[PDB]
Amino acid sequence: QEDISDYVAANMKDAISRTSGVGDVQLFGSQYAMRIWMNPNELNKFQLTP
Amino acid sequence: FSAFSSSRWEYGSPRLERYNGLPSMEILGQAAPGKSTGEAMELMEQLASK
Repeated sequence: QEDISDYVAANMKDAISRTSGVGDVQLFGSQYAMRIWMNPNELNKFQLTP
Repeated sequence: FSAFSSSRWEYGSPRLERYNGLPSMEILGQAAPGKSTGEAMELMEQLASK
């Protein structure tokens, strides 16, 4: 689902929303973002913080 | 700067173009003296198809 949503967002949403007669376009998903999932135990081990 | 940096020569675009939100390159052309614009543009589409 993530892959399809990212493809639609990055390759279809912008051009469709700019089509003549199109108003609001709602994405049933989300574009990719670089997700950094932090581990609190590892952060505490190295005395680091978010 | 030499203590914490390195130098290189690369190649880069002096000006980047985008069309309808996507990277693009613009090509200007002319139909032959005895040829119409429509057929020249059809030939251009045929060439681009490859």
